[PDB]
Amino acid sequence: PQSFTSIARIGDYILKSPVLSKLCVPVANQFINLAGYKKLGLKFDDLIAEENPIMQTALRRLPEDESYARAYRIIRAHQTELTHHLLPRNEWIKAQEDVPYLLPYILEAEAAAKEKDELDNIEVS
Amino acid sequence: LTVSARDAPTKISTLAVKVHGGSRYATKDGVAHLLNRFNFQNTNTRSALKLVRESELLGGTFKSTLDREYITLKATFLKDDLPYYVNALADVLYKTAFKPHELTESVLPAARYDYAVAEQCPVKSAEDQLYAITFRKGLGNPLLYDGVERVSLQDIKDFADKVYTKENLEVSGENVVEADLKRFVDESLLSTLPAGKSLVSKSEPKFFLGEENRVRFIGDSVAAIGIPVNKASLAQYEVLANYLTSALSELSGLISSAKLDKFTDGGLFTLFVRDQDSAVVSSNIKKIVADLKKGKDLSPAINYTKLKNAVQNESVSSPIELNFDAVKDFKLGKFNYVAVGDVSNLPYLDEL
Amino acid sequence: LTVSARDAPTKISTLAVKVHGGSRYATKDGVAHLLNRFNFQNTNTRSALKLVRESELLGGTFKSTLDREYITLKATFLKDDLPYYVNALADVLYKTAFKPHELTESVLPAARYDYAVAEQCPVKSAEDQLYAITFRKGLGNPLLYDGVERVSLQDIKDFADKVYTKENLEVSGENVVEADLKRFVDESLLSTLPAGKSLVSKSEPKFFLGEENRVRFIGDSVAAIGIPVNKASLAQYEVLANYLTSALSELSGLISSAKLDKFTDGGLFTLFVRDQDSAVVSSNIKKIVADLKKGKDLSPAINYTKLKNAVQNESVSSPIELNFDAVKDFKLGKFNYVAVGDVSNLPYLDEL
Amino acid sequence: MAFRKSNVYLSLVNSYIIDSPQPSSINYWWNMGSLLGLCLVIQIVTGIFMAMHYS
Amino acid sequence: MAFRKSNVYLSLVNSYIIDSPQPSSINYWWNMGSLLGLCLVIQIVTGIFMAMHYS
Amino acid sequence: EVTQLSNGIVVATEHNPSAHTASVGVVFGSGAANENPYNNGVSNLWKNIFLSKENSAVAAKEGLALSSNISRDFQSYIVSSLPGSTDKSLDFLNQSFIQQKANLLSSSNFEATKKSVLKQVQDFEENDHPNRVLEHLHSTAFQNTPLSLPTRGTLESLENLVVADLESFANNHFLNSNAVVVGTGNIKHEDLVNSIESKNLSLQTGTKPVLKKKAAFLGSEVRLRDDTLPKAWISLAVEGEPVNSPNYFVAKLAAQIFGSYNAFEPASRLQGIKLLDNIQEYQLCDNFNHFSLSYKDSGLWGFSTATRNVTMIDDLIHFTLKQWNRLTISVTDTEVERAKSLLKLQLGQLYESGNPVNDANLLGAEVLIKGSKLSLGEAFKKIDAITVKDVKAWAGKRLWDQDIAIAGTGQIEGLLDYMRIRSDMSMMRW
Amino acid sequence: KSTYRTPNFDDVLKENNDADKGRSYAYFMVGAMGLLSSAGAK
Ligand code: HEM
Ligand code: HEM
Ligand SMILES: COc1c(O)c(C)c(C/C=C(\C)CC/C=C(\C)CC/C=C(\C)CC/C=C(\C)CC/C=C(\C)CCC=C(C)C)c(O)c1OC
Ligand SMILES: COc1c(O)c(C)c(C/C=C(\C)CC/C=C(\C)CC/C=C(\C)CC/C=C(\C)CC/C=C(\C)CCC=C(C)C)c(O)c1OC
Ligand SMILES: CCCCCCCCCCCCCCC(=O)O[C@H](COC(=O)CCCCCCCCCCCC)COP(=O)(O)O
Ligand SMILES: CCCCCCCCCCCCCCC(=O)O[C@H](COC(=O)CCCCCCCCCCCC)COP(=O)(O)O
Repeated sequence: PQSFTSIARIGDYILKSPVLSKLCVPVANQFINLAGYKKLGLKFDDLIAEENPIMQTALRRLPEDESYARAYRIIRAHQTELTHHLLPRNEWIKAQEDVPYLLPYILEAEAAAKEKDELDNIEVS
Repeated sequence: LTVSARDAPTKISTLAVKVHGGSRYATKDGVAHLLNRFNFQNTNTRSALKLVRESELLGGTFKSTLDREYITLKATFLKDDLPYYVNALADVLYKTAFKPHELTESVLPAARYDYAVAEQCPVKSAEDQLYAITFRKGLGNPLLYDGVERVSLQDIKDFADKVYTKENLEVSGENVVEADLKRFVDESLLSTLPAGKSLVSKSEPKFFLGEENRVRFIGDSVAAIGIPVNKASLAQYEVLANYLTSALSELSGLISSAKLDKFTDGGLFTLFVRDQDSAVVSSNIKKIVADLKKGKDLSPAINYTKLKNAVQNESVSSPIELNFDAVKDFKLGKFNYVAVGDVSNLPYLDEL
Repeated sequence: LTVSARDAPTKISTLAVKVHGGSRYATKDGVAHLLNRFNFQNTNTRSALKLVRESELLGGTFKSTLDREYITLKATFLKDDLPYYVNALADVLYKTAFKPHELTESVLPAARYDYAVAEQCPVKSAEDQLYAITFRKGLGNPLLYDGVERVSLQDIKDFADKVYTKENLEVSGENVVEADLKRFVDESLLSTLPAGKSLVSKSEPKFFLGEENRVRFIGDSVAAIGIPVNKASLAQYEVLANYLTSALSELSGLISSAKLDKFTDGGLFTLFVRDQDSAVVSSNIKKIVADLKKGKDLSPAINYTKLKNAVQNESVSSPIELNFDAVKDFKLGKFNYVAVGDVSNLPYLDEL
Repeated sequence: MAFRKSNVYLSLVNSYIIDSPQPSSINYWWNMGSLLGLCLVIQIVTGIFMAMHYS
Repeated sequence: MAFRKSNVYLSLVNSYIIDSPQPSSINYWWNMGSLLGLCLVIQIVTGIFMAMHYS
Repeated sequence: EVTQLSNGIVVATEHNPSAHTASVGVVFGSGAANENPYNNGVSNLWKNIFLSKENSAVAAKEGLALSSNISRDFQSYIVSSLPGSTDKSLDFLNQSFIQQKANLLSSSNFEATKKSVLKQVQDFEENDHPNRVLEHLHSTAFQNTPLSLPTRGTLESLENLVVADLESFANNHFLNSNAVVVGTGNIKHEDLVNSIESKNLSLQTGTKPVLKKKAAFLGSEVRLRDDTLPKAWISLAVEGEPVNSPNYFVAKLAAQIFGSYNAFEPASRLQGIKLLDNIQEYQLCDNFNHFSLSYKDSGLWGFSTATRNVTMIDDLIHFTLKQWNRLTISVTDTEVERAKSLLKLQLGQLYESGNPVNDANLLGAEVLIKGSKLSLGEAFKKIDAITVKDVKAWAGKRLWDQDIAIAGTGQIEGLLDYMRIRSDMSMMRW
Repeated sequence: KSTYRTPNFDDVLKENNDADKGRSYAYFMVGAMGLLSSAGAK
């Protein structure tokens, strides 16, 4: 509900600031592996809810290959979860494979839908 | 980049930018159609929805049109707002987005609609079959995109990089001051546009005489003929296209349509006959070809075609045709024939 | 009404009745197809559902087949039940119901299925286009019913009154006693069948050489050629149809299919090339026509075609072809060409 | 089609408790809803038979 | 679509008492069913308020 | 400039030096509203006689083009030519249409024209749905009053006509007091008046019949249902403003607010029209348009639509009428500002197109009612003077809780009853 | 008969159709039913 562009302008500023990117990013990286989704084979963007018209738009622009693989990690996590176990250690998600593959599509869809609501309420002088 | 313009006290002024991105110049069949449907999509700065709410308030609309030879970038708006719109037209010729999701969601569904409508009408199908058999690999390229040859987004982007150049452009504005436009023209993003060879070729195409094709169609039956016209004979076939449709001719009640298409180096003269019962089509086509072969006088139609041409010249570049005074006689020597519909009950080229 | 038969100790015997109700004899395009789908519908005495539960218990099934020349009434059953089935076949040739509700509910939906399947396959479309341009109004009649020409129930009934006659009939039964059949033959309802002129014409058809047609198709690309064959040359084109498909020829890996169709007075020799990429089709077709034009020796294939013909003669009337010993050389002089698919990237008849 | 899907009364039972598609990985915390349905029947049935003796 | 047809609860009311297609020539004998529905509500409502005072 | 002189016949002229063509014509103040149900279609027959093969051939030999237009309130006969030959058009108009009518009313010519017109009307009535639906809307809105007669004529009445009906109509309506002589394009007013004065060019005496009943609007509907057609075509309207009303331009602007929509054009899906926000999700319609038509006695304000979604018609009508309801209570200033420029461009192309025939028809139809022609500039200031209060005042009078007229054909089974539609003309929440 | 010709509704129709008088009479009857109904429901 806190959008995504809103929390990304927070990101790129902290990344560029040397004092902030040294203090909190070394604390953020422990928050990811402590969350522990990597062990079931899940990239982060597979965790976001998709039952709204913004995410449904980005899920359609996603290429076939990244949509087929996305289908398999969700099926594997559903199957592994019902057995009350985890995946073998040699198949977990590493640090470098967890890339933002669903980021640009979410961003290009909100700025085109922000424009729509800012044009429906134009007060021409 | 050759700018011409005229001025008049009319309230509404129009601006036109033409690109020689014609279907005779498409790299793959239907590439011209797809780019034409990208025209006025999103650019880098402003979205295509951004362009709508702005051009509405200032009293203008944009259009893009496809034909055998042109991709026309045309705008009709209120007189004072020439500097604003001239930048909007320049952007599309410069920095179109060409995003992948614009091809799937808008361009492809719209391009399919154009093809579907044209397939129901039989005279369009017959006309497209006369172009194909006369100019095999020149003007005969399919106008619309059906998908028998695969066209990708890269081929669209490469085509736009090929046609959108400085030297392949003409900007014309009717009812607005010429000098004011050029100050905005020399300022806009078209000033930085790349320059290249002019896609227009001065050489005439090569033509084939005597070809026939048959298409089995459920509906009306059509017996169409097409003739190649060079540069010198554009005057003779323009009078004849008006004589047959005028009351001066006896075959005017049998003929369904007749026209001449003109280009910078020639044209194709087309004649059509249409009816539901194939028996009526069969008799009508035989009498027309028999009477045409003996001879027809077009001199009574010279004054009629002058008035007809003057009305046409309002919305076109008006190529000069001063030979209307010298047109005397016509007689059919050779032609291409196409039959559409109940081909079993329709005549063959030997029978005509 | 000429009856021939053979006997053998085989358990299963077959009976065939042939009618010269071929598609070359249809009054309107697709009339033969519709009657063929009325065959084994309801009769006056027994319904078509009545015929099923009876012919099942006695170990037989009925079939009807359509081609360019025949409407075959064929039954395969257990040996002893010849008198029973011979009356069932005679009824359909005599007193078919031809009810209006049989055309709407069964014949039309079934006829549409046959056309739909044939349209997806491109070699059938190319073959149908070679028949049409070679024999314009003889064998070139469309085989299947699409509806470009309207066919009514009266035209079906009139066609059945035209073809179902005494003198337009042949009854043949394999593996059952001939004399026993004739006693049942001379007794059944075909004894009272009307007599008329034999629809079969002894005269040869007229043919045209050098025709071409193009069809835009989404899928594979096909470059097919067709040649008319008279009565004397049936032997030469039968060896050649086997030489190209055999390992003795170098072009066998390029060719997709080759065959000869035979009739009572001639045939059409057809050759096909098929691939997905139109570039491969374009090169393959050029090499084949170039090599064929210089010459090919068919003498090594004479023994191969004798074995090939002997297997074919089992299920056909086996016209005599004793000229296999005299076939020596072949060289292509003229042909008809059809292009289906990506017509822009496929060669023209001039280019080949 | 089958009678359990064709009948007017049995098609409601079919689409709610028989052919209803469930996620394949819900744990024992999702069994709580049916236990409340069981307990609602217990309160009512043990209440009607006990309302026959209460003033 | 309209909210009366899109909502889960209002679409049942829509298809039973609002958009239900009726024959155009049914006489006053077909009004009897709604009168029994009116009378069922009368018995229940006048019974709950009268069950507050009955032993 | 527009110059009008009452000397002789009322002569109007609009000079445009840029044009390369000139039109000269006669516009009569009678139309399809001046005929009765028994001779309905006499005007169309007169038009097709003027446009017959022999008349058109004699015209085209000299180099002239003939146009004829039949409407509710006027009949137009126009001869177009090159600028140098504008005097020849007057000679042809005098010799053929006015002085003599015996040749054009011969037996064979009349029979051929009658058989051609019958064929045209028969084809129209079966294979042209959006326009015949609008014709039936007119016929049901103004029933038993002159304005409801179809302009082409009915199939049953066109058979009964003879040449006597045609000559009677010509005697009763082709009069000097009913006519305007119009000049358009590259011609001068002084030259046109001088050319008329040189000839006589007298039409007749005068005193055309006066109608006993004035046109009236009745809330009603007609349904022509046909289940062998693929779509449903629907036209819906209310009473509007007539020509010479103070609220004419307000009516056209309120119409322009909702505009037109085509589902298959990518650009028209991004228009500022808010109605589309409700339509686009379920593909309720293929196309719609809004109209404000004005006649001498009354008018029509409404919309017309076509759709393949035969199961969701009522949703389309409901959302459209709720957008109409918004006009009275909560129209916003940006809507009016967009509407002003859209209307100005809309009016600009109509009155300033290249073709002089449209200008001739408009000038002739205008001077026959107003007595003078409004200029383009003065039109804009009234358009610019429109405010939100004016739109609200007009909408509260013309479409809030008012009777409607409906006409539909095709798969109109989904179209609900009259009253259910009639109740949608108010909100009940306000 | 042509579809454009319409059937006779004269005995059903009012002589003078005035919208303000017509909608006021209908609304008063609906209003009266509502006014007594509100009293009964209370
Ligand atoms: C969800 C439904 C219900 C709940 C949660 C509920 C709960 C309760 C509770 C907590 C008591 C007091 C128990 C005690 O401490 O003694 C009670 C008493 C009672 N309930 Fe219910 N009840 C329900 C439904 C019903 C129904 C449907 C009936 C009758 C038809 C009913 C009849 C009674 C009676 C008669 C008593 C008093 C008898 C007694 O407890 O000694 N109940 N109920
Ligand atoms: C269709 C539903 C019902 C019918 C047909 C019905 C019928 C009756 C009848 C005929 C009587 C006797 C009336 C008499 O002669 O005095 C009665 C009494 C009673 N009913 Fe009902 N009833 C119904 C529903 C209800 C409900 C739902 C309740 C309570 C919630 C209820 C509570 C009572 C009570 C308390 C009495 C006794 C009070 C009295 O009549 O003096 N009834 N009912
Ligand atoms: C989403 O996944 C689902 C799911 O969809 C469903 C439906 C269920 C199933 C749950 C339910 C449907 C619960 C439903 C509960 C109720 C509706 C309560 C039932 C209430 C009643 C039966 C009403 C009371 C009526 C009686 C029982 C009367 C009994 C009669 C008596 C005592 C009279 C006896 C006297 C004599 C004379 C013998 C699930 O468990 C579930 O997850 C697994
Ligand atoms: C086919 O055409 C149709 C048609 O389809 C329908 C549906 C109807 C309409 C008919 C019906 C739907 C009838 C429906 C009847 C019922 C379901 C009965 C309703 C029963 C109940 C409401 C259950 C009992 C519950 C209560 C009323 C509880 C009330 C609460 C009270 C008294 C508590 C008050 C206490 C306090 C603290 C204030 C027609 O009339 C009709 O033909 C015109
Ligand atoms: C709302 C209250 C209950 C909530 C729902 C919980 C579901 C439990 C219902 C029990 C039904 C299970 C048997 C299904 C069946 O018929 O299988 C039948 C046959 O199975 C059996 O052998 C039945 C085993 C008997 C156990 C039933 C005990 C009931 C306990 C009481 C539960 C409710 C009070 C279908 O078998 P199938 O798997 O071959 O299709
Ligand atoms: C199950 C028990 C009842 C059976 C069903 C019988 C139907 C009667 C229900 C009454 C509703 C009628 C009004 C509809 C409406 O809202 O129209 C509204 C407004 O109409 C009105 O003016 C309301 C008139 C007030 C009368 C209501 C008295 C109720 C009497 C009690 C009935 C139940 C106990 C919609 O009007 P419209 O025709 O423009 O769409």
